[PDB]
Amino acid sequence: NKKFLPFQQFGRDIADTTDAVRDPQTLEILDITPCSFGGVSVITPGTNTSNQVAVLYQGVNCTEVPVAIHADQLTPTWRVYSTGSNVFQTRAGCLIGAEYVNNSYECDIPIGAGICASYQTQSQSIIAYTMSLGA
Amino acid sequence: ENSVAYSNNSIAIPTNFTISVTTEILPVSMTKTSVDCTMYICGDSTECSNLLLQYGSFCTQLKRALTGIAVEQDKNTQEVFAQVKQIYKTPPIKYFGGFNFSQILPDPSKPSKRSFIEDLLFNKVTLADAGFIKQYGDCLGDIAARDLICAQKFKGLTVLPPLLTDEMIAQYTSALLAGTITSGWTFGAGAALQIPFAMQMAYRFNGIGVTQNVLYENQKLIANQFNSAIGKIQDSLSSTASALGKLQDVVNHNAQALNTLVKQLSSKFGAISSVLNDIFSRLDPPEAEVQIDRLITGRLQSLQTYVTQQLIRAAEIRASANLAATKMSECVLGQSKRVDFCGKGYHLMSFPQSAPHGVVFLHVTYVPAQEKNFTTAPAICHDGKAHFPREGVFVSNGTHWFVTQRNFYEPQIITTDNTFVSGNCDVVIGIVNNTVYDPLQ
Amino acid sequence: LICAQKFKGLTVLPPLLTDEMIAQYTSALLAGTITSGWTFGAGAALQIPFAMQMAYRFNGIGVTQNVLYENQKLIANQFNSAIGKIQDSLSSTASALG
Amino acid sequence: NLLLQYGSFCTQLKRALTGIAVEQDKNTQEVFAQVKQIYKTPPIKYFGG
Amino acid sequence: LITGRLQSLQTYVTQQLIRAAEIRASANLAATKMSECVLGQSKRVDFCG
Ligand SMILES: *[C@@H]1O[C@H](CO)[C@@H](O[C@@H]2O[C@H](CO)[C@@H](O)[C@H](O)[C@H]2NC(C)=O)[C@H](O)[C@H]1NC(C)=O
Ligand SMILES: *[C@@H]1O[C@H](CO)[C@@H](O[C@@H]2O[C@H](CO)[C@@H](O)[C@H](O)[C@H]2NC(C)=O)[C@H](O)[C@H]1NC(C)=O
Ligand SMILES: *[C@@H]1O[C@H](CO)[C@@H](O[C@@H]2O[C@H](CO)[C@@H](O)[C@H](O)[C@H]2NC(C)=O)[C@H](O)[C@H]1NC(C)=O
Ligand SMILES: *[C@@H]1O[C@H](CO)[C@@H](O[C@@H]2O[C@H](CO)[C@@H](O)[C@H](O)[C@H]2NC(C)=O)[C@H](O)[C@H]1NC(C)=O
Ligand SMILES: *[C@@H]1O[C@H](CO)[C@@H](O[C@@H]2O[C@H](CO)[C@@H](O)[C@H](O)[C@H]2NC(C)=O)[C@H](O)[C@H]1NC(C)=O
Ligand SMILES: *[C@@H]1O[C@H](CO)[C@@H](O)[C@H](O)[C@H]1NC(C)=O
Ligand SMILES: *[C@@H]1O[C@H](CO)[C@@H](O)[C@H](O)[C@H]1NC(C)=O
Ligand SMILES: *[C@@H]1O[C@H](CO)[C@@H](O)[C@H](O)[C@H]1NC(C)=O
Ligand SMILES: *[C@@H]1O[C@H](CO)[C@@H](O)[C@H](O)[C@H]1NC(C)=O
Ligand SMILES: *[C@@H]1O[C@H](CO)[C@@H](O)[C@H](O)[C@H]1NC(C)=O
Repeated sequence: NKKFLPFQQFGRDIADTTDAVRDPQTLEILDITPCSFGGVSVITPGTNTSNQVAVLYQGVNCTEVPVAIHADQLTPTWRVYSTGSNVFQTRAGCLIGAEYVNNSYECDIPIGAGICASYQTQSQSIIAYTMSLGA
Repeated sequence: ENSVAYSNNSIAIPTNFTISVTTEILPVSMTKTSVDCTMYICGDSTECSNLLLQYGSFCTQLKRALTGIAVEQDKNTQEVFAQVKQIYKTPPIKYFGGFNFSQILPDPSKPSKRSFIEDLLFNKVTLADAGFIKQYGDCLGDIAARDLICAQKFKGLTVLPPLLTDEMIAQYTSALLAGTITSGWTFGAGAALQIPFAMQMAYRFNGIGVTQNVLYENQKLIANQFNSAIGKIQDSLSSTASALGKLQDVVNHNAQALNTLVKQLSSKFGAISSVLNDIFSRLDPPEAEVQIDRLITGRLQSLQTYVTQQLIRAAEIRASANLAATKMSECVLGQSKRVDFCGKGYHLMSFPQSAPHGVVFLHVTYVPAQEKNFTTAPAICHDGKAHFPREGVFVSNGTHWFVTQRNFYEPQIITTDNTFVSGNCDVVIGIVNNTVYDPLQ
Repeated sequence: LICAQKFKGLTVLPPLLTDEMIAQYTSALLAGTITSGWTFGAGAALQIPFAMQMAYRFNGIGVTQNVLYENQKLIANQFNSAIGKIQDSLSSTASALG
Repeated sequence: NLLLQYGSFCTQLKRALTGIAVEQDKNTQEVFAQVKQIYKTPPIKYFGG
Repeated sequence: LITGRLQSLQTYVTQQLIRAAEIRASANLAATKMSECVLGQSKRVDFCG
């Protein structure tokens, strides 16, 4: 919705980044935002205990990570993690590979925003739940 | 300039006392951060990475140190705010010997559990952002490139949210307040034991050398003074440009460091320019690679300097965190006899409060108000034997001699049970003549 | 040497507090702790005889008051000898500042 | 003229070398300024021997 | 020459900033000792003398 003066070519901002450009053909204001990028973290309960893991992404809503996985062209297990088996979105990001419950107890592996991942035994799988301060 | 009328047979004793309330500000933790070496140092180009791969694995130790700092801040916060193993709940009633406590107790009416003073403190302090799920997508529209955090995310610098939320910190503070108001100080040494507030007040006055009869004969006055003081401090803390500069300093320093780091990216470093594509074009590889190497070395050195400068502040932040934990443990969970530590003057108690990236204390002190001239003597000789006060000072207004306690004028009559004799009265210096009641006879 | 380092842009700024004001603060603190006991730390200073303050301090560390009032001259002599000894030691020693 | 191309490192260093200066006098004032008034000894000096 | 001299200046300012923190810690300890052993007797053993 931002407007430009008639002589303005392309905008900028604080810390000298190219914010917006005006198309030469039509003279319409367009905006620029880069592709999604961020770190990747892997949660594991110990190789001796088990081998299945749950992955995580930081500061990314992951309704578009299957595209990134396909572009990466990795082994099929990476494409499996791109499927919507159990996708849970948090404040830090979204979690893939572990389901979500709401019975809360002592934390084992910190994640962020008061969420911890543990390895419950009931079949065995990685579980995610909310922090519990006590009784 | 003031002078003291010092005389070897003179003394002054207060009549009033006075309650007061003072605040204290202590940072507890800073903002965690992370960096993306590859995209920052060169950019979106591909050959930059190819030329970089023959360098050292510099990003490994940088990531290791940054992760260490990030986990260290969490450890500091958990250590300072998790000194109890139970979550106590206040009783439904709010009557404690006439005192006022609505200003600090949690309010169930507000959807967010945060008391009034905490509300004022949180609103006063302005942060870079409130939430953290905000991202490039949340910048869509005119918001793009309009926020400092948004531009930092543009430049490959991300911020990891703290593990503990604000609500958990508020609950911890509320539990500490409930434990220190209902169960006294005993809940820091095992299981909490309930006890009425007045008896705890009597204990605390007995701690600083005042008999409980002072409190139990003046309770309304102390209640009114405490209530007026807490109202006054509530009104005064709002003010403007208050002591919150200590908390503001950390945010200001972090913002300045990040701004300098991001703005330093656009330096030519003595090269032809500061654009990867421009250097890639208009020049053949043999000297373009030299220019790229120079630019990469300069940028990497600047990043290393930033990492070292950021690591510097962690030590002082940890020292402040340990000091805050010490103050919590030895001011809230008990009564400290070390002077000028848990406040100014004689100390009574404290109530902690939570602030963004820090902690707030509310000390409660005790100060004498109004003194009087009196004449004193070190000892008494009635039957050729020296007499000494069991505890207190021998005083007299001019006509008769009385014995009284230290920090509160309260004359009595000298009796055999209030004094103990020792030796003869021919070796002391300033003894006088008087008699002793000896109630047995 | 100072002039040599000056010509390269290296400078030293004077401290805000002159030594005279530091001496004045130290004298004020010593007076407050010598004539008013420890009361002046909390609120208004109150005059009190020095001997009674000594009795206070001995009553602090598990000793009854009658110990001091029967041995005042010995205490004075020992304190004076100690202050003379520390003055002499400080005069003789020129390396303990470290 | 050439130094301007290297950036604003001079501003960074000048800012850095002022925190120390304020730190020193803050430390001194905090350590010593602990009395609200300025007392002085009485004209006579006899503290019980 | 410019980059070498600037790097040397960076090292020197880093060292000064290192020493400043230790000076602060010593000053804070001195202030605490002042408060706890000049304004009143301290029951802590061997803390003062
Ligand atoms: C470019 O020249 C064309 C010549 O007609 C101008 O008209 C545009 O023509 C293109 C293709 O036929 C259309 O897609 C545009 O919608 C036309 N413009 C408008 C405003 O209707 C066009 O204006 C010129 N562009 C400039 C001067 O920026
Ligand atoms: C001790 O202090 C209290 C308050 O500082 C004095 O009480 C005041 O008494 C006057 C006259 O009765 C009232 O008008 C005031 O309202 C009282 N104060 C308050 C806060 O209500 C009291 O007089 C002092 N003690 C002595 C012995 O005078
Ligand atoms: C305890 O403090 C609260 C807070 O001031 C008092 O509630 C106030 O009551 C007055 C009159 O009833 C109202 O005008 C204010 O608006 C109230 N303040 C708030 C924040 O709600 C309460 O009366 C005090 N309790 C006692 C026993 O005095
Ligand atoms: C010092 O205090 C004593 C104790 O109150 C005073 O003695 C009393 O004075 C009142 C005043 O008329 C008499 O009614 C009492 O009978 C006195 N007590 C006795 C035991 O006789 C004394 O007056 C005070 N002195 C000064 C100078 O104020
Ligand atoms: C305290 O009282 C005693 C006893 O009344 C006084 O001792 C007498 O003082 C007179 C004064 O000259 C002497 O003549 C007597 O010989 C003393 N008696 C004894 C047994 O020694 C004493 O002087 C009084 N103290 C003061 C300071 O007046
Ligand atoms: C895994 O558990 C086994 C069984 O005790 C133990 O010997 C091994 O050390 C564990 N793995 C690690 C990495 O400690
Ligand atoms: C991803 O989720 C966040 C919060 O749930 C939301 O603000 C954002 O719009 C979502 N992304 C897209 C592309 O809708
Ligand atoms: C867990 O699932 C939902 C999550 O919001 C919750 O409402 C529900 O009450 C929980 N399950 C049980 C059995 O309580
Ligand atoms: C007490 O002070 C007065 C005057 O200051 C002095 O004359 C007297 O000698 C002193 N007392 C003693 C025991 O010396
Ligand atoms: C105590 O006596 C001194 C000596 O004259 C005097 O200056 C002071 O004002 C007196 N105290 C009070 C509370 O009046």
